[PDB]
Amino acid sequence: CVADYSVLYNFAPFFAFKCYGVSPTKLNDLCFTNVYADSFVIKGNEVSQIAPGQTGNIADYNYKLPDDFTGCVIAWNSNKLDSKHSGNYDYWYRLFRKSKLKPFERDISTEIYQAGNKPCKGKGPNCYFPLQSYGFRPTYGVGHQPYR
Amino acid sequence: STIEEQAKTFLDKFNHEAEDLFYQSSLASWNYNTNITEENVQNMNNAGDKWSAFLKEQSTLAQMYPLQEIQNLTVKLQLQALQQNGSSVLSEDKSKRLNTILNTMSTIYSTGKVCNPDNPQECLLLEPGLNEIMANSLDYNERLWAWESWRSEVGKQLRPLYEEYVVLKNEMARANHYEDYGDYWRGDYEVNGVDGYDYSRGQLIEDVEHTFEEIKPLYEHLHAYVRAKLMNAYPSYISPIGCLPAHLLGDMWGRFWTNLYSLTVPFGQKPNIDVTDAMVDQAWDAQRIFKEAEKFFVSVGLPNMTQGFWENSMLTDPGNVQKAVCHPTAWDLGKGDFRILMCTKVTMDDFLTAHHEMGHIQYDMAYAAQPFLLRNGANEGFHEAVGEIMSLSAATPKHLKSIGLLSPDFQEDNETEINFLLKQALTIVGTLPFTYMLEKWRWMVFKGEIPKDQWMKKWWEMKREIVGVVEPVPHDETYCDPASLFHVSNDYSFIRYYTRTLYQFQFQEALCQAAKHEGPLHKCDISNSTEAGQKLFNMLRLGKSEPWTLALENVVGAKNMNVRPLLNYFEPLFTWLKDQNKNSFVGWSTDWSPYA
Ligand SMILES: *[C@@H]1O[C@H](CO)[C@@H](O[C@@H]2O[C@H](CO)[C@@H](O[C@@H]3O[C@H](CO[C@H]4O[C@H](CO)[C@@H](O)[C@H](O)[C@@H]4O)[C@@H](O)[C@H](O[C@H]4O[C@H](CO)[C@@H](O)[C@H](O)[C@@H]4O)[C@@H]3O)[C@H](O)[C@H]2NC(C)=O)[C@H](O)[C@H]1NC(C)=O
Ligand SMILES: *[C@@H]1O[C@H](CO)[C@@H](O[C@@H]2O[C@H](CO)[C@@H](O[C@@H]3O[C@H](CO)[C@@H](O)[C@H](O)[C@@H]3O)[C@H](O)[C@H]2NC(C)=O)[C@H](O)[C@H]1NC(C)=O
Ligand SMILES: *[C@@H]1O[C@H](CO)[C@@H](O[C@@H]2O[C@H](CO)[C@@H](O)[C@H](O)[C@H]2NC(C)=O)[C@H](O)[C@H]1NC(C)=O
Repeated sequence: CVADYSVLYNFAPFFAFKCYGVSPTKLNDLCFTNVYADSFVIKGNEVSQIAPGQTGNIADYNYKLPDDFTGCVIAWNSNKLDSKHSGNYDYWYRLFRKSKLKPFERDISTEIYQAGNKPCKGKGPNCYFPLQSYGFRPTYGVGHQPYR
Repeated sequence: STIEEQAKTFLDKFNHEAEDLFYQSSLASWNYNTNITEENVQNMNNAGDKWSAFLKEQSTLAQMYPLQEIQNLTVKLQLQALQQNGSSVLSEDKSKRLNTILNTMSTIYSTGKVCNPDNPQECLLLEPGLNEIMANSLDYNERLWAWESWRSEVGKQLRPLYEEYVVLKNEMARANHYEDYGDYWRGDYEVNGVDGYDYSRGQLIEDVEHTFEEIKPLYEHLHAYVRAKLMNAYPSYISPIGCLPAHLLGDMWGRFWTNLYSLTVPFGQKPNIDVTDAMVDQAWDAQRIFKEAEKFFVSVGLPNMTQGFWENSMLTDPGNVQKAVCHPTAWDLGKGDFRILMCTKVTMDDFLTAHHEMGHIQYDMAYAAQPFLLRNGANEGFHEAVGEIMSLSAATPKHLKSIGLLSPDFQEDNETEINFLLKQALTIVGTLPFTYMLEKWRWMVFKGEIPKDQWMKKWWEMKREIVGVVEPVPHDETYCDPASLFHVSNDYSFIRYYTRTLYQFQFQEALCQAAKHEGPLHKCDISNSTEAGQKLFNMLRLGKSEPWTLALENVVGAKNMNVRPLLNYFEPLFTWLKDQNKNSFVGWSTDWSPYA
């Protein structure tokens, strides 16, 4: 299909437009063999963790970018879209994982494993749910608001 | 496998949930504070119940991990805090009675009240009508009558309640490790483990006594001046060799003698230091009173608040249909949701309180990167000291003249400096001996030293000598002055005031030294100088990760509190203070009583 990147600029006032292998201004004058798009929502303070080589809580367990990355990263604020007073617990993220995650790989698991020494074999000592939700609210400040 | 990492793997699991629960509890509290309704208080109590219950399970969970494999100060503090703050040692038969006695004490302090002498008309509470007469209304008979009516209507029936509460609280305290309930309040400044910073709770009492002895030479001269002025005003009862009647202290229990300062005026030709008129003159409203405060904070390096803070902060009492509380209180809702609930309309006191609240908010903001359980770096003495020093620095006439609150025509002559220094002294040295006496008396009571039938006997024995204030009416064991207090009935410590009294002066002298400001401690203006602001921000962001003694050494230098900043802050005042006090009797007659 014809890939027009002009519709992306006026769609939203993005505050992060990092591009690694291509200068953004030339994006309209290039052709590519294949294009991949991935979408997810995270908190503000984790936005910096989406970069090649960078190591953090999200990168080590949820989404790891390979060093040989030639794409672009776009992030724009979506606080008013998904903020509720009760709590936006519908979104979930992995609180902690036993092992490192391979780049460009995903893990869908919720088995309560023993993060200790004595085998838990169920909820108890150092045996916790891998996933954990969070209650986004409109009254929250920057860093604890939904970001697309 | 080692318990050191097991503790952290348990911690990070519940840290987010604890943050969310604390945020929800604070949200319900702020909602009830803004919305005074039965459902709002129900939501307060329910959210508090969930938070307390979660702390109840967290206490056992922390007790599961032994503390002998823990060496990190962060992990040690986080594990120990939940062990005691989320559990109780008293059994149901005793804990239920302790809670009931606390609730009854609070109710009797609030519901129990007295009003106009011999009149079944509309009445007023302590602060609205009684403590108002004690504070500003300079009238011997009214203050003398109220000073005993309030205690006979509140402290009288609360005396057995206060005694039983002392016994129950001691039963709670001595069980686990403490020797009294005063050991609980002395633990706010205890430092152990770290080399070069060690402390003992027993030595804190000695330090307080030494500070009282240090302030005694100034306080006796202040007492002489106050007694001379009282004899000039009311020679009928006050003797030239006796103590000060308690009612003639500008309040019921003498802490801030600001109205008593008016009678003891050094110079009648005092120029205008009041910028309350300038608030109307220069079009000052609720927003601006905080806006120039933020400008001053930025000029010293402290960043301002976000627009979201201003869109969730109540700077003016709503009134109308949904009434609220005008008491100054800065609110930190959690997760960067700072709020406020106070009043700032037309007065300079609004400006000072705005600086107070802004300093508190900035202090809480600085350690946001610290862990939630370590967000208790807000040492009450240090926190109040920062809040007071920011207002003290912003209250200098140089800053007001530069901003526009004052004018360069007005000058800091001898009359002006003596006047405001002595006005501050009548509130600082006015409360220092009384605060020390109250702290020592309550420490001894919780230790059981004071007999239950001789509470007022020892109280007045110390008041006549240590405080140099004798009761205007023959108060006896029937009533209980401490029990008729808000903090005591609500079971609140008062060592905070005594600690902050010296902490603020230490902070002020440290700021002036770091900024290398040219001027005395009573005219230290560091508005556009941010050099001391850098070290202040470092101390602010230190949080509860280092001992407060270490921060004091890094900023002030002295691990323990020192009166020398107070001494050289009041030295220009002391020059005039010496002249007008050696004429009168420096001592006081303990045996003499105002009631003939
Ligand atoms: C262990 O758990 C206990 C509770 O179980 C925690 O105790 C709480 O500690 C906080 C932190 O100090 C307390 O919050 C402070 O309360 C002070 C008491 O004020 C009372 O009186 C005023 C009237 O003047 C009332 O309006 C008020 O509602 C209280 O009833 C306040 O004075 C403090 O405010 C100060 O700071 C703010 C800035 O935030 C300024 O705006 C103010 O002017 C003032 O300078 C503060 O709000 C809380 O009250 C304590 N609770 C109880 C029940 O005592 C321990 O902290 C915790 N220990 C840990 C976790 O280590
Ligand atoms: C005692 O406990 C404290 C509290 O956990 C330990 O502080 C921790 O120190 C490590 C090492 O710097 C921090 O890891 C860092 O993580 C960030 C991402 O969050 C990463 O970018 C850095 O490169 C680094 O890996 C860790 O965050 C920090 N803890 C907290 C809560 O912030 C301290 O190390 C402990 N003492 C000892 C001797 O280990
Ligand atoms: C801090 O610096 C500011 C910036 O110059 C000062 O504000 C100006 O001060 C001069 C002289 O006092 C006035 O003529 C200007 O009108 C002021 N500017 C504004 C916008 O009001 C301020 O006075 C300085 N304060 C201190 C304490 O040095």
